[PDB]
Amino acid sequence: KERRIGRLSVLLLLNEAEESTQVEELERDGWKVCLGKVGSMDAHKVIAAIETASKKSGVIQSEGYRESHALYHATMEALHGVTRGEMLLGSLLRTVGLRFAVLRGNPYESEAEGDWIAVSLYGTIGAPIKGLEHETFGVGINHI
Amino acid sequence: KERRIGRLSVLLLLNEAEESTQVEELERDGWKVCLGKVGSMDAHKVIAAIETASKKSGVIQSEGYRESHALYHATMEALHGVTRGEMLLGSLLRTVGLRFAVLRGNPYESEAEGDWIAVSLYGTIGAPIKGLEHETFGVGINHI
Amino acid sequence: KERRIGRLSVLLLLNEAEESTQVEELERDGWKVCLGKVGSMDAHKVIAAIETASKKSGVIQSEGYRESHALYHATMEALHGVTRGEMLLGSLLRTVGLRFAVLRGNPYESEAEGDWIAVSLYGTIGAPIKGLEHETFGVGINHI
Amino acid sequence: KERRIGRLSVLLLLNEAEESTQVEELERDGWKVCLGKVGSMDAHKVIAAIETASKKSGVIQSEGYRESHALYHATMEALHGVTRGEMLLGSLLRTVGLRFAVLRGNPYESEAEGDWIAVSLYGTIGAPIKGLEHETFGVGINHI
Amino acid sequence: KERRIGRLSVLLLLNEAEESTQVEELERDGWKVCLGKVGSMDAHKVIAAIETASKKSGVIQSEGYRESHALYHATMEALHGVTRGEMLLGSLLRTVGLRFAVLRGNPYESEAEGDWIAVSLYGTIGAPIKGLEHETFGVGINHI
Amino acid sequence: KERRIGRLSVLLLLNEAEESTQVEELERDGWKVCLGKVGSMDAHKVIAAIETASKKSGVIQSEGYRESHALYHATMEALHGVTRGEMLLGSLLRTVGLRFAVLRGNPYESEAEGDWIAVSLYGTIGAPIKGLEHETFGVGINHI
Repeated sequence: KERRIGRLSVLLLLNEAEESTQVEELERDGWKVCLGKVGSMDAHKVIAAIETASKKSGVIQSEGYRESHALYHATMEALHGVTRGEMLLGSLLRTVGLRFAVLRGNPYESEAEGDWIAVSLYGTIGAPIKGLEHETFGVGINHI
Repeated sequence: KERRIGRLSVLLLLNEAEESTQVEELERDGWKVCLGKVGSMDAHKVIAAIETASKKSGVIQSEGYRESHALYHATMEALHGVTRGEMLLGSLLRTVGLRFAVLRGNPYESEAEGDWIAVSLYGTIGAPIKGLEHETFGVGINHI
Repeated sequence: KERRIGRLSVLLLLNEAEESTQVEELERDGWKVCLGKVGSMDAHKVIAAIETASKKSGVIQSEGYRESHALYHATMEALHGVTRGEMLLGSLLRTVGLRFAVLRGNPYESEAEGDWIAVSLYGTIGAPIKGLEHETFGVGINHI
Repeated sequence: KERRIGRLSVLLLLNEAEESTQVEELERDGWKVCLGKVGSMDAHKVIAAIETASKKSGVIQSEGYRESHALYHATMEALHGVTRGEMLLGSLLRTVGLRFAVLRGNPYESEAEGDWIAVSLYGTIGAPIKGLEHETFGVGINHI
Repeated sequence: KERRIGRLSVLLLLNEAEESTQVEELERDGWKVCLGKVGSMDAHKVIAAIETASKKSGVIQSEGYRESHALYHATMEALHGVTRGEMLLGSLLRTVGLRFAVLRGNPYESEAEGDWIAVSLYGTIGAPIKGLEHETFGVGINHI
Repeated sequence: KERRIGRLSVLLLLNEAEESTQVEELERDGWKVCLGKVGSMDAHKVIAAIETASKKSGVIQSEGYRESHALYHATMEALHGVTRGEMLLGSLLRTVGLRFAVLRGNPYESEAEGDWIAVSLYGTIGAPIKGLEHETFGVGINHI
């Protein structure tokens, strides 16, 4: 079995070449995809943005603690990577872009309910002068 | 075309297909490259392997602790990413297969203060449960 | 010695059969008991509710950093369990009941000052539709 | 009478007295039960013991990874609870005695989507100091 | 090599005898010093106070993610010590003094860029009645 | 002149020069002292060494667990400080040299409820990278 939901989510996040085509390629292969961008690294904002863009994309249904809890946790896991192990400081981070991806589906060929979600995050921390000063990555993977 | 060493690091790491050509273009574009793999997630083990495999090539200069230390911190941040926390509850001699990519060059955004160095980690940790592996991911960027 | 202050606090928390009788049974056996309920899983709210209900019950005296610090820490420890390792998310948790217990006294027969406190928490995370969707537990034990 | 699998799990775990009758009533009420004990806090060790002791009885079906994996995650969450963090500073071959309770059935609240599975852990970790043991507690609930 | 930037920062923090003379002694020895005091243990406040007093003292230049990130992290590291492993609670801590020190320079004789920063923090947690009830310490050391 | 046992602890610990005179003045001022050193960062190892070296002198009375336990908790808090978290990723038999200072007396601020006990830790952990050591620091204060 080689359906790396994590690897996938990160590749979708970086391959901005033709993400339009990638999302469908993956969509038809039993995946629920969602790409988005947030201009903050504050935990609450990121979650709200991801959640919204997740429900509005059918990646997660509008109500249900179960799925929200999974997205939330995978998201939190990935935020620890993008904020460089300092959650609290991500909030303080000004002038920062965050691109996110979220994949949901079976991590393997077993038709059985093996339903996982992956939240990949790509951060660009820049300043008014130059533009990019430091990049950050994060990945969270949880079963639903 | 962007000169994002981090993004490049992960793309190089995450695309096993024709790493040869991917590496050729990177070397051809003023980047020093270095790929590898390690069966240990142990700090000591990972850092030795990386430091060694990087010096052998033209990544860092085997001479002063300056470039060496810069590699260490980038690798630590990267490892700190692979050793999320749940994998931390996994202290029982497991089958861990890490693959790494090291990229050293200059994010020539505007100025060329100096060189930068990125370390990307990706592998799969076996689960104590049969037929189950976890994906781990980590990135560490530092200024030489 | 078998005075499990933790085991006790959890049993008091679940045995809603006749908690009225349990509290006295334990009260007379050198214990300072306190039961309460909070309609949130946000750290600050829980602490404020527990603290208040703790002082007003004589389980902790109104002023004194020492005792507050112990209750606070045991509480924090138990919150990590009830929020399923995700403090921050407990705050975001809507429609959620939290029942708490707090015991204070000697964990053993040594009349010497062996004074500990235990905060047991039982969480019920429900939604407007059904009612219960997931339960959570947490326990914190600190010496004063 | 409530059908809270979690609450039941902990009550079964925390009441050693006449577990026989407690188990009888649970089995008689459409629940699959399973008790045990383990002298290791090591993930690998705990999960093996639990998975094995649960399959032997009618908890999960020894056949597919579906029920097996569901047991794993519930046990991990539970263990993640026993390995709070202070016990994490305790990596020196200590005397740890964990007792576990596994309950698999259906929280028949309204609908019967499917079965649920809860794992309760309770034990006592010896302290590096003479005459002192710490109580550990953890619960993990999952949907089959 | 014996330039203990950490040891130094703590000694400067406690030696209130003649800190006026110490700061210069160290200033002339390739160090960027900064002493300050905050009447809170809330993460955000401490960081804002330290940052401000850090830039206004030339210990860190006004703009630049790199240096801010280092101070921020060392600060965060030291706060975990002063709040006794409970970040969140430090915020709740009322009637509390925090003295801080910050050193920046080369941790060794290698003229090469070995540039680190250390944030030492000394906390005094008192009440309206007596005055001091408990003291706390924290130290963070990061390379820039 | 202040009677801050913590501050004194760290000063005693951090000043190796003429510890003899520093100790003389402390003993002469109603304080019980105790210095030492340990090559292990292992809880079990550190606590044994400290507990033993403290009983030999007039720090705690080798008789009851009361003073013994009080020493344990203070040492744990202190160790919890030395085992920050990054040193936690360092589980590979490293060269760790901890030095400790134990001070037991009475912070006679106003009242003399009873005695207090402080434990200070300072050492240097070797890095997996050549020519690099990390400083560790921790303090734990407890009421006898």
